[PDB]
Amino acid sequence: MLQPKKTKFRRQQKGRMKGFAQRGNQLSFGSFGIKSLQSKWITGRQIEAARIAVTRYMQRQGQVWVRIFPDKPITKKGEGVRMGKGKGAPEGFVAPITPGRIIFEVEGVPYEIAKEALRLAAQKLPVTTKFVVRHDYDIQN
Amino acid sequence: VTKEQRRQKIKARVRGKISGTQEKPRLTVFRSNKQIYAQLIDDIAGRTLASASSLKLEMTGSKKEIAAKVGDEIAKAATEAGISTVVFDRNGYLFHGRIKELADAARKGGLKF
Amino acid sequence: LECTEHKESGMGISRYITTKNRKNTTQRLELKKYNPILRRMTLHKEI
Amino acid sequence: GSSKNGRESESKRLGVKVYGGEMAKAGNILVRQRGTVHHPGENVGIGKDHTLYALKSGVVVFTRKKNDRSYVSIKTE
Amino acid sequence: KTFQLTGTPRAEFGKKAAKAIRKEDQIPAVLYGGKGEGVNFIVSQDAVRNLIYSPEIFLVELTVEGSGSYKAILKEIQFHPVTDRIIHIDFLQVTDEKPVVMEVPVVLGHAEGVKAGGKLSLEMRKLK
Amino acid sequence: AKIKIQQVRSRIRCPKDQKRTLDALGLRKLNQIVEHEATPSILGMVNKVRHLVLIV
RNA sequence: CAGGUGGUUAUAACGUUGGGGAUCCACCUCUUCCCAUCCGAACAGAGAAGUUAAGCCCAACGGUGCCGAUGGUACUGCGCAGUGGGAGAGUAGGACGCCGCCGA
RNA sequence: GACUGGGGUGGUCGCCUCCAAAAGCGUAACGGAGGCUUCUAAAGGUACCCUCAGGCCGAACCGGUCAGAGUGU
RNA sequence: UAUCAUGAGGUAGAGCGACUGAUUGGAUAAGUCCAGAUAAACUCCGAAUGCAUGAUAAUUACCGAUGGAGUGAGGGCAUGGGUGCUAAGGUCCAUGUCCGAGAGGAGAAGAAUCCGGACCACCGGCUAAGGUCCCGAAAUAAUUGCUAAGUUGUAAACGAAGUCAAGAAGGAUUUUGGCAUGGAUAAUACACGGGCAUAAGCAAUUUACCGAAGCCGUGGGAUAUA
Ligand SMILES: [K+]
Ligand SMILES: [K+]
Ligand SMILES: [K+]
Ligand SMILES: [Mg+2]
Ligand SMILES: [Mg+2]
Ligand SMILES: [Mg+2]
Ligand SMILES: [Mg+2]
Ligand SMILES: [Mg+2]
Ligand SMILES: [Mg+2]
Ligand SMILES: [Mg+2]
Ligand SMILES: [Mg+2]
Ligand SMILES: [Mg+2]
Ligand SMILES: [Mg+2]
Ligand SMILES: [Mg+2]
Ligand SMILES: [Mg+2]
Ligand SMILES: [Mg+2]
Ligand SMILES: [Mg+2]
Ligand SMILES: [Mg+2]
Ligand code: NA
Ligand code: NA
Ligand code: NA
Ligand code: NA
Repeated sequence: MLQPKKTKFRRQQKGRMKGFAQRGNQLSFGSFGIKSLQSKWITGRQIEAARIAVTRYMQRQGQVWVRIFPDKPITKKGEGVRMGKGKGAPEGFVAPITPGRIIFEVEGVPYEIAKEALRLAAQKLPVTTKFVVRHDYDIQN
Repeated sequence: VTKEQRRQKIKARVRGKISGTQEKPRLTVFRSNKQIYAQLIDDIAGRTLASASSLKLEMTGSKKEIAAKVGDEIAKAATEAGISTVVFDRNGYLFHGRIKELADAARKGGLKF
Repeated sequence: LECTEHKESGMGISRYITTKNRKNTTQRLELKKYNPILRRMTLHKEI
Repeated sequence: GSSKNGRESESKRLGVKVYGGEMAKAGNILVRQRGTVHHPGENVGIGKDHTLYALKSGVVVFTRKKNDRSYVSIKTE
Repeated sequence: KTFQLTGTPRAEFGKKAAKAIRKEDQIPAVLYGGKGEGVNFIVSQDAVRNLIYSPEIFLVELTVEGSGSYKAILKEIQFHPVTDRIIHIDFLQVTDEKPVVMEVPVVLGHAEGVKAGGKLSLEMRKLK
Repeated sequence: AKIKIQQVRSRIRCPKDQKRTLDALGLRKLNQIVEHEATPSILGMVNKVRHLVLIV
C-alpha cells in the first residue's frame, strides 16, 4: 500500500478536480500505457490490485511503471456518529486524478501482450480508460 | 573581504543619512596612498559645484599639512562659488587623521558646518 | 520578580514610575531625570 | 469526541490605504503592514508598527528599485 | 530523409481562430529560426506523416503559399491531453551554418546519419 | 453619431449593476427606445447590457 | 592609459583568456608621534626603496547567471465558451551595459 | 450559566498567529493547526566597528568555495 | 452606471534542478547527475474579474439634523468553498438572484426552473417563453436526412455491433462520429397528462400563425416633478 512515510499535516481539505491533466499525459519511461478518462480518487488497494494483474500477466518479462502516488489522507465518520464535532477516523490515502493522466506504463513486451495486460489492469480501476502507445513506435520488431 | 567592499558598506551606511542639495552640498573626500581630493556635489542634479586637490599643490612633506592646505583651498573655492553651508561625508573613512585635518581646515575657512 | 518602581527626590514633588526585576537588580535604581518644578535634570532614586 | 481547535484572533485591517496617484494630506496613513513590505521614501515616515505616513502634502508614488524593492514616496508641489 | 509539405497561410490568431482551423481537420504551425521573421501557416493532419513515424525524417521541405520554400526540422509538437490529437506544430528552420541538435534513432551502435542540411551535434534517441 | 437603443428583454433576475446600467441609459420599460450620441461611455453601457437591448 | 562621485530593478552580475604602468590608483617599507587590535592582518600615521605579480582598467569569449519573443495551450469576465481578456513553463533569440558631472 | 446537528456526558468561553478567505478590507462551523496571562537596567539611546549557518581540505585553529543562521518567547 | 488614466495585489493556472514538506525511475549507507512528477497552512512566477482615486458622459435620490418604526426563526437556485460519503429537500460562509412581500403565461398538476413586475375598464392589436393532428389556440406547412426500438412524443461498468455516415492500414481488419439494442428491477391499477402518432419521433432550415395582467390602442382616474 503506497502512502507517505511522514507527513506535515494529518488532515487535508477535500479539494476540487478541475480540468484535464497538463502533466503526466505523455508516454515517458515506456512504450505502452493507459490514461484515465475521468476524474476520481484512486485508492492504494485499487492500484495494488491493478499492478498485481498487470504483473501476473506478461509473465516475468518487461517493466511496469505506476505513475500516480496516493498522498491525500481521507477520513470516515463511523456508524452512529452525528454530523459535527471535528474530523473522523483516518482511512488511508488516495491519489486524485483528472482525465488525460497516465496511470500505468509498460515496456519490453509485444503489442498484443501489452494491450491485453493493460486491459486486465484497467478492469480493476474505478475509471474508464484509454490505451495508448508512443507515437514513434514501430508496429513490427 | 576586500578593503574596497569594506569601505563600500560604510559608504552606503553614511549615504543612508547624508545627501546633498544645491543648498548644503555634499563634501566628499578621497584619500589614496598619496595626495587627497575634495569635491562639492549637488546630489539632486548629479553635478559637482566645486573641487580641490593636492595634485598640483605641494608645500610640505607630511600628509596632515598637505590635507590642511587642501581644506583651506576647498573652503576658498566654495566661498568663491557662493557656498556657505555643507554637510560632510566621511566617504567610508574614519573621521580621524588626514580627513580630520581637512575638515578642521575647511572649518577655519568658510563653510559653516 | 518584576515590580513597580518609584523615582523621587524632586522639589510639590517630581516622580517617575518605571519597572524593574528586583532579583536581577537588588540595588536601588537611581537615574537622572528631568524635574518639571526646577526645569532641570536631577538625580531620582528608587524609594 | 471533541476538537482541539476553534481559536482565531481578530483581523487587523492591514494593507494599502492610499494608492499611487491619490492626494495625501500631511499625517495621512498610507500603508498598514507587518514589517516593510513597502519602504519609506521621500517625504514619507515610518512608525513603530511599520505604518507608513506622509510627512508633507502631495501625490503618493509607488516605485520599484533593485531586488524589486518597493518604495512609497510623496511628490509635493 | 526528405519530407515534402505545403502550407495554407494563416493570418487569424486566437482561441477562436485556432478552434475554427481545427474544426476542419487542420493544424496551426509556426516556423522560426535563423534570420527573418517567423511564418504562420496551416497544415493538414493527413499531410503530416513525419509525426506518427519510426524514424527522424530530417529535411522537411515546406512550401508556404504566401511565402517561399524552406528546409526545416521538427522542433515542438503539442498534443491534446485526452484525445492525443495534434493541435500545434513548431518548426525550426535549418541553415548551412549554425548546427542544430536533434534526436537520431539508434539501431542496436548505429544511427540514421546527419551530415547534410543539419550540420552536426546529434544527441541520441531511445538510449535504453 | 447617434444610436437608438430598445429594451427587448425583462430585467427580472438580472444583477443590480445591469439594472443600474439600464437606469443610466434611461430604459425603464420593455420596448422603450432611447436615442443617445454614440460616445465610448454609451457604447460601454450598451455592451454591458447587450443581452437585453437591441440597436435599431 | 587607469581616478572620484551619481542615475537607471543584473540586457548592467559572475567568470575564462590575453595586455598594461612617465603619473593616476594600488601592492609595497617602517611603527617616533595621532590612533588600534593577542597580532601595524584591519584601522591610523610617517615618503618614495621596488613591482603590473594581485586589486583596478581595457579587449575577446555566449561559458554560469540574467532577460526574453511569435504561435499555441491553461485559466477567466459577460446570470455560455456565442462574445471579450489571456498566462506560466518551454522554444526562437538577446546581452560581456547605457546615460551624466569633476580631475588629470 | 451558556454554546450544543435534541438534551445529558465530554469539550469550549478573553487575547495573539497561520489556513478555511474566492489576488483591497471584511467574512461562519463542536472546520484544520499552534500560542498567551510575560520579559530586558540592558535585550533601552547614540557614535563607531563587525557579520551568521552549511559543505570541502589540513591538523577550538587555517583556507577558499558560499541565506540556510540569528532576531528572549 | 459606463469610458479613459493611474495604483496595490498573490486567487485560478502554472512551476518546483526557487525554498519547505511529500515523491518515481534509475547510473554511478552517502552524495552527484539524469529524468518523471505533487501541495489549504510550498512559491522563482502569475492572470481574468474585483477594489481605490481623478476626469468626462448618461441618469436619478446620495448625505446633515430631527419625528415614527418594524426586523434581528429565513428559504430555494446558480457560482466559489469548508463539512459530510465529491450522500441528503443535509449543514456552515461568500457573490448574485428570486420566494418571503409577487399576481399573469408555458411546463398535466409544483413557493423561489423558463417567460414576465398586476392603477381601473374594453367582445381592439403586436409579441415572450413555449407551441400549431384531436381533447386544446395556431401548419395533417415546405425542403433534406436519421430511427423501426412505440425508442420517442416527460442510470453505469461491461456486451453485440442493428443501422447510417467519415476515414486509416492492408471481400477481410481497424478507427472516429449520429441514432437505436442488451445490461434495466416489488409490492391497491397504468401511463408520452390522455387519445393516439412511423411522424404528430429525432436533427437542421425557412415562412406564416397561435400565445401573458409584457408592449401598443381607446376611455377613465390618482400620486409627484417641472
Ligand atoms: K502568449
Ligand atoms: K443565511
Ligand atoms: K412533463
Ligand atoms: Mg489573522
Ligand atoms: Mg511567457
Ligand atoms: Mg442550553
Ligand atoms: Mg483578503
Ligand atoms: Mg477578493
Ligand atoms: Mg492551483
Ligand atoms: Mg436573537
Ligand atoms: Mg438568527
Ligand atoms: Mg437547507
Ligand atoms: Mg414572515
Ligand atoms: Mg420580489
Ligand atoms: Mg400575430
Ligand atoms: Mg385548435
Ligand atoms: Mg406532452
Ligand atoms: Mg401594462
Ligand atoms: Na472560526
Ligand atoms: Na525565466
Ligand atoms: Na518562458
Ligand atoms: Na418507453
